[PDB]
Amino acid sequence: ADNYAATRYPIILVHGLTGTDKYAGVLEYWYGIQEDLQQRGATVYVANLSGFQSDDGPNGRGEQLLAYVKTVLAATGATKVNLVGHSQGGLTSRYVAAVAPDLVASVTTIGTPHRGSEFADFVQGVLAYDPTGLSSTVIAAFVNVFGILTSSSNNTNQDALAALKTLTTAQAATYNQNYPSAGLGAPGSCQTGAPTETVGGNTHLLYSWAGTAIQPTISVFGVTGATDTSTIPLVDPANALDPSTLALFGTGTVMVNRGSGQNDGVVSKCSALYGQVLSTSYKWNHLDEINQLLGVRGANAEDPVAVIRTHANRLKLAGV
Ligand SMILES: [Ca+2]
Repeated sequence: ADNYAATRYPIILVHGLTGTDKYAGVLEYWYGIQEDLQQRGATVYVANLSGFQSDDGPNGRGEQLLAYVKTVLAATGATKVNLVGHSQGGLTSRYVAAVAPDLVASVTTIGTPHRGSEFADFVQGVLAYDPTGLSSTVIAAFVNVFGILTSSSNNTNQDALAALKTLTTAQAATYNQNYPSAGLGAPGSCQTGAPTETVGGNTHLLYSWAGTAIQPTISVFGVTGATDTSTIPLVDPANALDPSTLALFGTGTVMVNRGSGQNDGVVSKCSALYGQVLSTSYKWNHLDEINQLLGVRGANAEDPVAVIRTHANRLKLAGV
């Protein structure tokens, strides 16, 4: 079945925060996903945008993605593209679908903070505790450099503070006011919207899924513990071979303590709902979603590469 993932329109993978197409030009963001899709017949491109920036704005990643979609179409002769974004990438995809509706056939978001992340609120609140404010300046300086350093093309358009702000729950509400979508439920409802939207007379298939590895367990003294359901308790090799495993269980404990409920360490189930929700049950943390830390995942986590491949075929069967 070499035409299994052969969609009519090219697939464009869109990375999230800190991303690029290849870290330091060496490590692929979407680990092993592009080769797999291609060996099953797909025409796939991986966008390379600013790892730190807001999505809208003249200098934003949205404008960057639009320019890339256009060069992908001109290069291939295709008329539309299928947009598949992870994390903040899903927000960038929504920008293009709203701004150039004729050029998009579908939008799929994987663990996307459509309503922002409680963890971002947390980080912003912490930064805001310095009465001198130097903390922001120094930390930002350091993150922007890390951006320029790791970007495949050493993109200098990095703004750590703009990116942090845009992932907060307050900011994400304004974004949704600004770029509505029939795929979103009412703000505050923790419900999805419709499975499709018709903008400019152009129809888009909308899809989403989220990982909910981090589940709250018990609460005492107003303190709530959480468990990482992706792994076998204490003993899982992924706790050892992939340092993001324990790190996201920790950031995930902060969120559960900020009232976010199930999450993947950085995005709650409620914030991730969009269009046709295929599943919110995956036992994945935020990086398991893109087969991350060199394809390492807990014993209970589903194979993210198989999930993405199956979706490419679902797109094909839907006619896009
Ligand atoms: Ca992992």
